[PDB]
This record gives sequence, C-alpha cells and structure tokens, in this order.
Amino acid sequence: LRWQEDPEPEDENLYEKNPDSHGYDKDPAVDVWNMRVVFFFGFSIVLVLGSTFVAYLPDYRMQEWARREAERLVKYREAHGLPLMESNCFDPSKIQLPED
Amino acid sequence: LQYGPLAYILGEKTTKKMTENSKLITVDGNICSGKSKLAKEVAEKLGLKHFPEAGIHYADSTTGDGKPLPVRFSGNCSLEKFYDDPKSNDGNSYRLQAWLYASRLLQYADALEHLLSTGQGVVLERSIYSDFVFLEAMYRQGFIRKQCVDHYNQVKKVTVCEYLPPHVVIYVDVPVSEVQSRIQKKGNPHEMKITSAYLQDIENVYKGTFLPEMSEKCEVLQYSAWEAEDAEKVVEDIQYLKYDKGPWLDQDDRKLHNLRMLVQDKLEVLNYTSIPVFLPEVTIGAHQSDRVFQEFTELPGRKYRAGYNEDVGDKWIWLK
Amino acid sequence: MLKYIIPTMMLMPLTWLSKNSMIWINTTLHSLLISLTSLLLLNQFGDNSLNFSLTFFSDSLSTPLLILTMWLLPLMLMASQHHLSKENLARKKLFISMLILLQLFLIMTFTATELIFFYIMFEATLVPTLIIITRWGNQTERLNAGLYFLFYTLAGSLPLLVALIYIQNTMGSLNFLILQYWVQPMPNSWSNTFMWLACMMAFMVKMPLYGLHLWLPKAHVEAPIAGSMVLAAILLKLGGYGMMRITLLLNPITDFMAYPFIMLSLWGMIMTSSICLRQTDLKSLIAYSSVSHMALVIVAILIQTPWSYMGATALMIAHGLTSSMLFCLANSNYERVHSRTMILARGLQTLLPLMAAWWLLASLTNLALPPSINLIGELFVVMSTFSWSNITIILMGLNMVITALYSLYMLITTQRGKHTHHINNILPSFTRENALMSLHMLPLLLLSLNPKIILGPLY
Amino acid sequence: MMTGRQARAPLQFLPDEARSLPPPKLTDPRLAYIGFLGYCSGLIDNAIRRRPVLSAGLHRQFLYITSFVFVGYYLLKRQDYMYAVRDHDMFSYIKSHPEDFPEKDKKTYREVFEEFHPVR
Amino acid sequence: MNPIILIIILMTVMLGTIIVMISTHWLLIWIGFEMNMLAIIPIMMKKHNPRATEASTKYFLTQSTASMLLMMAIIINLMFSGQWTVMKLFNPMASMLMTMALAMKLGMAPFHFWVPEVTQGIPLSSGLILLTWQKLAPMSVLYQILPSINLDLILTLSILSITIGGWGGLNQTQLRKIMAYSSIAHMGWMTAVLLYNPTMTLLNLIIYIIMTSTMFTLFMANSTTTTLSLSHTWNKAPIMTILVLITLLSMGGLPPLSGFMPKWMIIQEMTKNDSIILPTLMAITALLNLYFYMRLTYSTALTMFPSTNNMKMKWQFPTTKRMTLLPTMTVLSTMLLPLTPILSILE
Amino acid sequence: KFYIQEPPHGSPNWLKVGLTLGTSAFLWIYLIKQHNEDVLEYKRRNGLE
Amino acid sequence: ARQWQPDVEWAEQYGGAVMYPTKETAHWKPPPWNDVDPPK
Ligand SMILES: CCCCCCCCCCCCCCCCCC(=O)OC[C@H](COP(=O)([O-])OC[C@H](O)COP(=O)([O-])OC[C@H](COC(=O)CCCCCCCCCCCCCCCCC)OC(=O)CCCCCCCCCCCCCCCCC)OC(=O)CCCCCCCCCCCCCCCCC
Ligand SMILES: CCCCCCCCCCCCCCCCCC(=O)OC[C@H](COP(=O)([O-])OCC[N+](C)(C)C)OC(=O)CCCCCCCCCCCCCCCCC
Ligand SMILES: CCCCCCCCCCCCCCCCCC(=O)OC[C@H](COP(=O)([O-])OCC[N+](C)(C)C)OC(=O)CCCCCCCCCCCCCCCCC
Ligand SMILES: CCCCCCCCCCCCCCCCCC(=O)OC[C@H](COP(=O)(O)OCCN)OC(=O)CCCCCCCCCCCCCCCCC
Ligand SMILES: Nc1ncnc2c1ncn2[C@@H]1O[C@H](COP(=O)(O)O)[C@@H](O)[C@H]1O
Repeated sequence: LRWQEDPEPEDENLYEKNPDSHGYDKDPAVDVWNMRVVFFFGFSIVLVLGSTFVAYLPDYRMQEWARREAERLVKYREAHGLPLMESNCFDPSKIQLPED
Repeated sequence: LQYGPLAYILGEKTTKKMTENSKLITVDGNICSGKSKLAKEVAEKLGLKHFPEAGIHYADSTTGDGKPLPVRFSGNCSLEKFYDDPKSNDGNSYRLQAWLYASRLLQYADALEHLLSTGQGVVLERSIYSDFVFLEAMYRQGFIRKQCVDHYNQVKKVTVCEYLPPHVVIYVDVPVSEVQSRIQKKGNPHEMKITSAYLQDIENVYKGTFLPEMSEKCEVLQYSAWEAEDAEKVVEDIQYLKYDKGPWLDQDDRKLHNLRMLVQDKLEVLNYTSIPVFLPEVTIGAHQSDRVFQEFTELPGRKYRAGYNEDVGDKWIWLK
Repeated sequence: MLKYIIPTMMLMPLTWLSKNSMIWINTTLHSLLISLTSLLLLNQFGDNSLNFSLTFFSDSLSTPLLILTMWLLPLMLMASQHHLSKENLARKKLFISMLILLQLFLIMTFTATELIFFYIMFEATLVPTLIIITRWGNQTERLNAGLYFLFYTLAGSLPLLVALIYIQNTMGSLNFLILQYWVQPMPNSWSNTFMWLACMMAFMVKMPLYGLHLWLPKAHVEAPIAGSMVLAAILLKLGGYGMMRITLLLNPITDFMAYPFIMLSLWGMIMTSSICLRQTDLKSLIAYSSVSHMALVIVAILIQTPWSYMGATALMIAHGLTSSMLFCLANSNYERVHSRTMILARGLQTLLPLMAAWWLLASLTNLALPPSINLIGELFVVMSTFSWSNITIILMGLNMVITALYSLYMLITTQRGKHTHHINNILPSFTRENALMSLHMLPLLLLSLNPKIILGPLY
Repeated sequence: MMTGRQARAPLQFLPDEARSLPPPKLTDPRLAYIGFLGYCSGLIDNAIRRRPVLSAGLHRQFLYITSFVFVGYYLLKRQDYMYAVRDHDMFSYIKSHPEDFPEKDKKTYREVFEEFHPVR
Repeated sequence: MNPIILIIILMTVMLGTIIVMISTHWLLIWIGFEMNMLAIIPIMMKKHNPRATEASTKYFLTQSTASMLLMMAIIINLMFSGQWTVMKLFNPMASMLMTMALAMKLGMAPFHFWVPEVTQGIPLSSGLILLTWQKLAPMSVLYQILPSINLDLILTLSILSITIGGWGGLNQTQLRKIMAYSSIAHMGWMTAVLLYNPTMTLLNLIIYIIMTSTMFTLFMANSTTTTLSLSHTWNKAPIMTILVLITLLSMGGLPPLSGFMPKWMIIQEMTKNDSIILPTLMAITALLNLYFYMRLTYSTALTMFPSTNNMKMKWQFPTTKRMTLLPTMTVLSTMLLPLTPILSILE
Repeated sequence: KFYIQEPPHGSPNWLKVGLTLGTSAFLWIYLIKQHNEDVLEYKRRNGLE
Repeated sequence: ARQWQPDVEWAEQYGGAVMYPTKETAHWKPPPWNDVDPPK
C-alpha cells in the first residue's frame, strides 16, 4: 500500500450552516460585516465619490483652457488679417541653416 | 545551555563525579520475565536511578507537563492493535517499532545525561541495544517487511554508534510456557493474543544474537525466573564484577565531554530517526503532517519554547 | 508618491496585527481606502508631468496603471478569501503580505523617475508573483510554471540591466525627465541593433511577444485567482509601460527594428485568437486571449504614433479590467465544479442567471463592443495601423472576427445549451462573487463616460 | 582606486579631515532603515527560538536596534567621508589639469542641425 | 577535540590569514599560508572518518602544490627585482605562477576540482570556514598584485569558474557540493571585476561571506546535509524554510535582495571599461546558479514534501543549538540593497 | 506548576537583562555624545556658531 | 480538489546521488547519513 495520508475533505457548502451567507466567512456576523465593508467602501465610497471626483476634475490636462485660448488667437488673427496658423512653428529669422 | 565547552574549560570534569557505583545497568528479558521489579530492586540496593521501560509516551513524560499526549501526536501507533492485528494493512507494526526505537534512544540519551552530569548510575529496562530483538521477532513472524528491517538497520547504524554500551546487562531466563502463564494471569485482553512463535522468536534473538554480541562489549549476567527473585544475589554479583571489557575503559574527560554534549542536545540525538527513507509504514504525507503539526502547536504549553507560554502561566516574558 | 507607498506598507502591520477573523475585512477596507486615495494622481497637466521628487513622477501613462493597480488589491483579496478559508492563519497572512508587497513594488515600478530603479522594482515584482504561483497554485504544474515565468523574464531582463547601465555611462543619467531633453538619435549599426534588443526584449517577454509567450499559459493558468488577476491585469502592462518609456531612446533605429516584432505580433494575434477557438481549458482560453490582446499593444507601441499610444494605453487599462473579470468568472465556476474544463459544466444560465449576465457583459467587453474602452483602444490602434500600412486592416479585421468567435463560444459553451445532468453542486451565486464581478464591470463601463483619463500622456 | 589616498595614514576608520564634514543626523532615513533592520533581526531571533515574536525579550530587541543604529551611524559617517574625498580629488584634478578639461562651446539649437526622422 | 586546543587552532587559522593580510614581505605571506593550512587540517579531520581523511589529503595536496608554486613565483620575483615587497611582481612568469597559485588556493576553475570533494568530506562548520574564511587571504594577495595580473588569464579563470560552477551545481543533491559550486561561481564573479575595480571585489566577497555563512548556519541549525533532509524542515521549523527561501533568492541575485548588489555593481564597473559582452554572458550564466537555488526553494519552502512519523517526537524538543548571528546574517543577506552606496566604506 | 522539568528560560536571567539594558543605554549615551561632539566640531571647523 | 503536494514519487527524484543519472554516474550510491564509512 501507499503512505499514511488524510483523505480528501468534502467541499463545504456555506449555505448549509448559514442560508443567509454572503460567501465571505462562515461566521455570520463576520460575513455580514465583510459584506458591509465591501459594499460601503467599494460602491458607496470609491465608485460614487470617485466617479464624482473624476467628473469634476479641474480641467484635466488643460483641454478647456486650450479651446478658450484658441478662441482668443483666432479672434486676434481673423481681425488683423493674419493667417490662422503658420507653417513654421519657429520664426525663420531665429534659425541658422547649415549652408551649402 | 547549562553545560558546554566553557564549563568544561572552567573545571567541570565528569571523572571527578564518576565513582565506582556510576554504572549503566540494563535489565533484559521476555514479555513477562518479571524483570520490572528486579530492575527497581537493583536500583534500590545500589542507589541507582531507575528508568521505567520507554513506551510510546516516554517523550511525553519528559516534555511539557509530563502527561501523555494523544496518540496522534505521539506514536501514531498502538501496541494493543499490534497485539490484535499484527499483519495489519496500515503499517502499525513497524511504525510502532520505529517509534519505540526512537523512544529508547531518547531514554538512553536521558540515562547517559544523568550518569555523566550527576555520577549516579542508571538502571534501564530494554535499552536500544536490545530493541532489535523485537524487530527480528516481528520479521520472522511475517509481521513486518524486509524493507522495514532495512530502514531499522539504517537508523540503528547511524544512531547507536554514537553511544557507549551499558556496563552490566542483566538477562532473565523465563521460558515461553511461563511467559504465557504470566500473560494469562495478567489479564490484558490484547496481550493474551500473543502467539507462541513470536515469544519463541524473542527468546531466540535474545539468546542467539543479543547476548553473544553483548558478551564482548560488556558483562552479561543471566538469571532464571526464581534466582532473579533474590535481589541480594544479583546485587552481590554486580558489586563483585571485574570490569575489563568494552569502550568504557578508554573514556577520558574529552570523550565523555563530547558524549555529554551529544546527549543533552535531544534534537541531535533524534536526528537520524527521521531520515528521508520513504517507507510506507512511516511516511506521513504533507496534508496529514501539516494538520497534525498545527494541532500540536495548539496544545497547552506547546506553542512556544517552554518558558514562553502565557496560557500555562509563564511570567516576565517581555524580559525573556 | 510617498502618500501611497507608506499606507501600502502600513497594510503589512494591519494584516499581521489583525484578529484572525478580521484579516480579510481590515485589509479589504484599507486597500479600498488607498484605492480611493489614488485619484489624487489625476492632477495631470497638458504640458508637464506631475513630478513629485527626484525619485518619483506620474504622467498620464502611469496614473491609470496606478489607479488600476491600487484598485486590483481589494478585488484580489475578495477573490482569494474563499479558497484560502481552510488555510493556516500565518500562511493566509503571508499570502496577503505577498499581495501587499506586490502592490508596493508595482506602484513604484510605475512611478520610478529613474530607469534603473524602474528595473529594480520591475524585477522585484517577480519574487512575490513566483511565490504566490508556486505556493498557492493548485496543481503540480505550478512548479514548472514558476520556472518559466522566472526564466523567460530574467533572460530578457539581464541584458536590459547592462543596456541601462550603458546608458548611465553614455548619457550620464537614467532620469526619464533628463532623458526627455538629452536623447540623442540612435543610428543604424550592429552595436545599436543589440542595444535595441537589450532595451526591448525584456518588455517583449513581459507583454508577451508571440513566440516568447509560452510562460503565460502556464503562469496564468496554474496560478491562484489573485495571481492570475494581477498577472493578466497589471504585470503584462509592465512591458507596455516599459516600452513606452524606453522607445524614447531608440529612435530612429526602431523604424526598422520593429518590422520583425510587428510581424510576430500581427500574425501572432491571428494565431493565439485562433488557439482560443480550440481551447478545452477555460482559463487557458482567457490566457491566450490576453496574448492576443497584448499583441495589439505591441504593434501600437512599435509604430509609435499619437493614436497608437492612446489606443495602447486605453487597451491596457481595458484589458486589465476585462481579463481580471474573466479569470474571476472562470474561478467562480472552478470553485463549484473543481475542474477548469470548459465543456464540463454547461447550461449555467439556467442555474445561475445573474452570473450569466456578468459572463455576457465580460464577453461583450472582450469582443470590444462600442462604446467600451476596449473598443476605444482597439479602434484607435486599428486607425494607427491602417495609417502605418493599409493592408494591416486584413489582419486587424480578421482578428476582430475571431475575437468575436471565441468570446461568444466561451459564452455559449458555459452558459447555454443543456445543463450537465450529473453536476448537482452548482450553488447560487454568493454576494462576494457578484460583488467581485460588479467591482470589475461597473468601473469598466463608467470609464466609457470619461475615457480621457485612460488615454495616456499624449491625449 | 583611492587606496593610495588612504595609505599615508592607514587603518583610520574616520580620519581627522572627516570632522570637517557634517555628521549624519540622528533622523537620517538610512539610519532609520538600519534601526529597522535591527528590529527585523530581533523579530527573527524571537522567531527561530520559538519565542512570541513581538512580545518576548524587549531588552534583546532594543539591543538589536541600538547596536545596528550604533554601527550604522559610523558606517554612514565613513560613507559620506569617502564620497566627499572622491569629489575633492575629482575637483582638484580638474583644477590642476585644464588642458584635459576644456570649456566646450555650447551652441543654441538655432545653429545645431539635427536630422529629422519622420514617423509615418 | 579539547576545547582549548580547538580555540588555539582556530586562532592559528585566523593568525595565518591575518599575517597574510598585514605583511609587507613575501616570505611572511607564504608563512601565513603555511600556518593557515597547518592549522586548518585538524578542523577538517574533526570527526575522524575516512571521508574527512580523504578530504584533508586532497586539500593538503592542492594547497601544498599552490604553496610551492607561490614560493617559486616569489623566488622569480626576487631574481628580477632583488627585493621582497608585497606589491606588483616584476616578471610576467612570476605573475602567472602567483595567479595560478592563488587560483588553486581559491579553488577557481580549472583548479576547482577539490572544492566539492573537500567540502563534502568535512563537517558543515569546517566547510563554512573553508568557503568563507579561507578565501580572505588569497583575495588580499590578489588585491595587492593586480598591477601585474595578466588580464586574459584572470578573465579566463573568472568566466571558467562562473560557467563550471553554474553547471556543477545543477547535478547536485548534496548541500555541501551545492555550496561548493556556488562558491566557485561567486569567486569567478570576484576575480572578473578585480582589475577594473577591486572595491567591487571586496563587496562581492563580503556579501558572499554573509550569504554563505547564513546558508551554512541554517544547515547547521537544521542538521541537514542533503536536499531531501532539508525538505523535512517545514514540518519541524517553518521559520527556517522562510529563511532559506529568502537567502537562496538573495544568493541568486534577484532584486530587491542584497545578493543583487554585487553583480549589479560588477556590471556597473565592467561597462564603464567598455566590456559589454562579458558581464552580459556572466549574468546569463548566473541563471544556472539561480536555477539550482530555486530547486532547493521548491523542495524546502514553496512545497511541502512528505515527512516521517518520528518527526512527531522532534516536535517536543526545542533547538538548543547556538545559531550564532543567524538573525543578523539573515537580515544582512536579504535587506541590504537600499544601503547599496555603503560600499564606499570599502574604498 | 505546569512543567515536569524546570525550563532553562522559566525565570529571566537578571544578570543578562541588566547587562543588556546597561549596554544599550551606554551605546545610546555614547552615540548622542559622539553626535553632539561631531556637530560641535563641524561648526567649529566651518565657523557656524 | 485540495492543493497538490509532492508525493513519494516526486520526492524520490531529489534523493539520488546526482540529479541527472547518466550511464556513467549510475553506480553511484548516496553517501551515508552520518558521513561515516565502515572501516573495512
Ligand atoms: C456617473 C454616473 C453614471 C450613471 C449611468 C450609468 C452608466 C453605466 C454604468 C454601468 C451600468 C451597468 C449596470 C447594469 C448591468 C450590470 C448588472 C446587471 O446585469 O444587473 C441586472 C439587473 C436587472 O436585471 P434582473 O432582471 O434583476 O436580473 C438580470 C437577469 O439575471 C438577466 O440579465 P439580462 O441579461 O436580462 O440583462 C442584462 C442586460 C444585457 O444586455 C446586454 O448585454 C446588451 C447590451 C449591449 C447592447 C445594447 C447597448 C449598446 C450600446 C449603447 C449604450 C451606450 C451608449 C448610449 C448613448 C447613445 C449613443 C452613443 O444588460 C442591461 O440591460 C444593462 C443595461 C446597460 C448596458 C450597458 C452596456 C453593456 C454592454 C457591454 C459594453 C458596451 C459598451 C459600454 C457602454 C457604457 C455606457 C456608459 O440590474 C440591476 O439590478 C442594476 C443595479 C444597479 C446598477 C447601477 C449602475 C451604475 C453603477 C455605477 C456606480 C457609481 C456611479 C453612480 C451611478 C449610479 C446610477 C444608478
Ligand atoms: C481609471 C484607470 C484605472 C481603471 C480602474 C479604476 C477602478 C477604480 C474606481 C475609481 C472610481 C471610478 C473611476 C472612473 C469614473 C468614471 C465615471 C465618471 O467620472 O464619469 C464622469 C462623466 C463625465 O462627463 P462630462 O465630461 O460630460 O462631465 C462634464 C464635466 N462637468 C461635470 C464638470 C461639467 O460624468 C457624466 O457623464 C455625468 C453625466 C450623467 C451620467 C451619464 C448618464 C447617462 C448614462 C447612460 C444612460 C443610458 C443611455 C442609453 C443606453 C440605454 C441602455 C443601454
Ligand atoms: C528572452 C530571451 C531573449 C533575450 C534577448 C535579450 C536581448 C538580446 C541581445 C542582447 C545583447 C547583449 C547585451 C547588449 C547590450 C547593449 C549595450 C551596448 O552598448 O551595446 C553596444 C556595444 C558596443 O560596444 P561599445 O559600446 O563598448 O563600443 C563603443 C562604441 N563603438 C561600437 C562605436 C566603438 O555592443 C557590444 O559590446 C556587444 C553587443 C552584442 C553582444 C553579443 C553577446 C551576447 C549575444 C546575445 C545574448 C542574448 C541572451 C542569451 C541568452 C538567451 C536565453 C538563455
Ligand atoms: C575586509 C574583510 C576582512 C575580514 C572580515 C571578517 C570575515 C569573517 C569571516 C567569517 C567566517 C566565519 C567562520 C565560522 C567561525 C569560525 C569557527 C567556527 O566554525 O565556529 C563554529 C562553531 C563550531 O561548532 P562545532 O561544535 O564545531 O559544530 C559541530 C556540531 N556540534 O559553532 C557553530 O557551528 C555554531 C553555529 C553558528 C555559527 C555561525 C558563525 C557565523 C560567523 C560569520 C558571520 C558572518 C560574517 C561576518 C560579517 C561579514 C564580514 C565580511
Ligand atoms: N515489538 C514489540 N512487541 C511487543 N511488546 C513490545 C515490543 N516492543 C516493545 N515492547 C514492550 O515490551 C513490553 C513487554 O515487557 P514488560 O514490560 O515486561 O511487559 C510491552 O508491554 C511493550 O511495552
């Protein structure tokens, strides 16, 4: 024969001793408080207040500013007859080219 | 520790306390030889410390509260189930024999520690030198396998070599018929299931293997059932022995210092009883090992080192 | 970053000093508080990154990975507390300590300003993951799995170390902020070719690249549930994060060094998705789907356009949530039938209808149903790869066929048809299980309302 | 490398010029980490001898912390001294060899031509 | 052995190494090595069995051969320089002979063939002395003669030690041979950085001595000389499995552990000198070392092997062994990487 | 009592506890004295008083 | 359905004289437990 071994323990059903089980623990008071901790700090705190936080981020990565600033510049250069954008990012007077 | 190299350097030699009465005496015999009182009688005439025969729960008596532990924590084996079902499937026979060899090894270490630390001799009953005569008596009865004998001989080969033999070996001649008469008068319902061939094999490995090999390394005294009843003749024979054999003669302070350093470290004594030889009678798998270990730690006085258990009333732990 | 590192470390005395019945509740509560705290990293600017110190910074690439990392720890604790219920208490605390330690290494992997400290945290993540897989995995093969996961990584990452130290000797610094301004072009040479391979192959193993992917369908399959959640959701994305940082230094040689790997990814997502059509193990199918999804992130990082980086970081966040939910769903069936064979337990919508709705939503996000961030990342990568070469739409579009086909097949096999007659231990869904599914799926769907926070630094 | 520097006055753990340097604060985070390592050694010492880990032998845990902080303070003093010696030698060598360390002409990017590589 | 005689003999081992470390004359270097070998022979024959006599004979023959080669190198140096100062050597033949002699004393490959045999033949405490204290004197001599050490020789010895010590430990189940091949690979790492920066040589030596002393102290504390007896440790002392796990992961050089500290700094010093192929192949070859370290962690800490029934007796007895500096060594062998710039105290 | 044999660590070794606390207090007062002497020498050598 | 732990067959692979027994190293037995050989 083979060695001295414990047999396979049968798989427990948490609903047998506790039909009101939330599946967190076999102690029902610990089970209910684990459920309340998960649901309050997960849904009531992180999800709700976190989605509210993300919804009211103060102009995340200055997009709104960038529209408003663009609405300045267009309005400056529509009126002064300038082109809306130059092809040159940098002034060609402040660039030395390698001569050839 | 209490004894170490420093105490040996600072003067504690064991030949200062090694007097003439400092004798390790092992009393041997068959299952109802009646040696158990004889040993005690010798220990009350020569003034020696008597150790009772190491059973399954000897280590339980030396550790913790001294009370026997449940059988799943110490032994995992039954003598009564060996008497009931000797050829059992679960491997109780060799597991019982291996646990008893480890218990007698621990007892022989305790006996040598008492002898080398106090200078008082010790009377033992069936030491590690005579344990094998049950093993072969099981193997000749088909109770254990050849692989179990090989495992036993490996453990004995690397454990008994570290110790000194007894000074005196007392053997009690009791025939198998008188053994069975005393078994039937004992009244133990399991012990009355012992066959005649098993007792005869015990006597054969006693007289043909054990006593011839102990006649060279020590002094064998051999008595019948009625002349062992007089303790004064046995003590008179012990007191007039001329000790001239065995390795006790060439023991200086250094060798006995090394032996005392061995026999006070009980994990080093019990090191090779758990050698990784995966024999099915003694192999415990990991789930049962884990479960029984964690149940052992939850016993009172067993979670921590002995001076460190608040549940049994240990104080000043924050300063220890 | 130290306002996140110190509470993550304080989770260690929190788990080791807790009462024995409170070690899941307390760690779940305070890891949820750390995850709520992680939204302060959304102070991102249109030009500058959020640069805390000499050691730590956080731009819009690292910030969603950090929020997802800190979010995944409570969900891993919820996923793991049931199958470790019979465990020894100290081993249970050691398991939670390995998860806490892995969170600690991840949050300063993603915020490491300097690249060799990135390397050390990046490789430090191996040790808790290896321990979790080999100690709390269920089967024999976990040991072999722990070897493959260990040795495909280090064989890729030890040439990275040398390469990074070389940059330290050449540039004088491995600060990513300094390297943004001191980057020199990397010309065509053999020295720069093996420089490119040493910079890229560790992250190619982590993604995984197709052909280097073989550690993953052992490591994610043999792991316990929290192991598989963090492996699919976070640790694959160490490779994508590291590529997006390291390809700053690899221009212009990348423009032809990417050609083999792009092929390995573009054909590889055709292969591994096809592999998902014939997987008998459900957890292996989810693992191969992760290889197929990360192939797009590899292509998008290698073609290095703005649309491709935006699609790749959206797809990394979306795949993190979706693959973690799919492993949790497969685990919820494994904790009832004790087999990962997908054909075994069938017809589960008749028995478990709300969990079947979770299977439906996770399958729909797996096949990139619009407007999920799965589809946002998928679609933006497809736009950029069409601009790279118009023929790629073939290998893109065919992939989206097969991705639909294995996603619904998984949904048809497990949820639909007739239930298996002899299986009678199908318990009703626990509140913990539905909670775990909702904490994956509700943030994933809410990110479709405001996806700009998961579009990365060049949104 | 610097072994001939500390060879005219050998076997000095902290030389006399090291006293020109500010010592590490007692709230040095490196020194706090070394004290943490002493606390971890005290916990492992309780664990391997099967004592209760946090509670047993607080005198021993405190001597672990104290001995590591004590050794580590002087190790940090020597560390900071050796890096100060490294920089002192570097700066004195640059100051004494100007022909090996010329002042490079820094050019602005209006003159600096870099090749453009399109990602398309 | 008499404890007084043991103390005098261990002080003589220490005195021989210290004489090597403090002397300016080559004859006193040679005398320190002779004194060290003479005193360490009884430490190897401590238990009086034929394996210890064989190990001591093999050790005597290799160290005596190295000592004669050392004296010939000293004598050739005296020919070509007329002096005895322990400094650079003044002949490349004397430099080669002294490098060979010191490599034989270190047991670096291809002179590595005594180290697993002699380490296996002797007890764990004497193998602790052999793998840690006996490296100190030849490394100090290598430290002082590095202006004359041939580069190709020392790097050949280094890579040959790293490769041979990596492949040698893969086949082993005995713990002492595992520590011996691990020693051979780590000495290869120490000599590879020697001509570039000997401070990193000292760093690798110190971290190696700490980690090796930790592993030998764990093996002595659990009375384990085989892999399969070390696999019983979980059912007897579960803290020891965690300690061997973290120490073996550290000896593999996995960050964030302290044994990642030497090799990283060594690569950091070898790429400054434009050697890129060599620390790359060295680091990839060290994955062999990590593989057999991981084998031991699988058998000891990360799985539970089957135990025996008699283990239940050993549950009733505490470890009375003096596990000297084991928590300190375990902490220093694992948690030291945040203090990596402390290495400048070795300059 | 509980134990059948008196353990070695049943009572605290008061000599060793006293040596432990005395050595630790000595190392702390020597460390603070060294640190104050070092900051005073630094301020004296660099003229910050 | 519980966690797999190594059996006797898994553990016996780590008890040989070497790790990979070839034709040459097949006569090698493991050394004694106390490392003591009989005096012959
Ligand atoms: C910031 C504030 C935000 C407020 C608005 C919310 C925004 C969306 C958030 C996520 C919502 C998902 C929640 C429900 C589904 C999961 C649970 C479930 O199945 O429960 C069934 C259960 C009712 O069923 P039952 O009869 O009792 O049992 C179910 C049966 O077992 C059998 O079940 P079954 O199969 O018969 O029924 C399942 C059915 C199955 O139906 C399907 O699977 C078909 C869906 C796909 C085709 C149709 C939609 C196509 C796309 C168009 C919609 C998006 C764009 C629309 C805009 C115009 C065009 C651009 O699903 C539905 O009917 C769910 C309707 C919504 C579907 C959303 C799309 C999911 C498809 C996959 C991803 C697609 C892209 C992402 C879209 C994200 C949009 C924001 O529902 C509940 O009890 C609901 C509980 C409370 C839910 C709260 C939702 C918000 C949570 C966030 C908290 C933090 C912020 C606070 C806001 C709170 C607002 C109250
Ligand atoms: C994020 C990276 C890591 C990933 C994992 C993170 C998990 C941790 C969780 C942390 C907390 C949650 C973080 C994400 C929050 C996302 C939500 C959020 O902030 O949203 C902001 C969005 C932002 O929208 P907005 O940009 O227009 O907001 C305007 C800005 N203010 C408010 C300042 C003027 O908020 C809203 O959309 C609010 C409007 C009402 C909500 C939508 C109502 C309609 C929804 C559909 C109805 C049905 C339509 C038809 C369909 C029929 C049925 C199918
Ligand atoms: C996961 C499995 C696959 C992993 C693949 C990992 C990357 C593959 C390529 C690695 C090459 C080695 C490291 C390169 C570091 C580059 C640093 C650098 O400056 O390079 C330029 C330097 C140039 O030298 P230099 O920079 O000192 O010179 C000055 C500059 N010039 C050239 C102008 C004079 O390159 C080298 O020195 C050599 C580079 C090639 C090295 C060849 C040996 C290793 C071969 C590949 C081994 C890969 C792992 C094998 C194991 C597989 C698994 C078991
Ligand atoms: C620039 C650098 C200059 C030099 C710096 C310093 C270098 C230090 C080198 C350390 C080498 C230590 C070798 C071991 C100590 C020597 C004597 C010895 O072995 O004593 C151990 C002793 C023997 O016990 P025994 O009775 O023989 O065992 C048989 C079974 N009963 O008892 C035991 O076996 C008890 C078990 C525990 C023993 C642990 C000993 C640890 C000692 C090393 C500490 C770590 C190294 C020092 C710190 C770093 C320095 C680099
Ligand atoms: N193999 C064995 N079979 C029977 N008894 C044994 C064996 N080994 C030891 N013994 C002990 O020997 C005792 C018989 O001797 P006695 O103590 O005189 O009764 C039993 O009660 C057991 O404790």
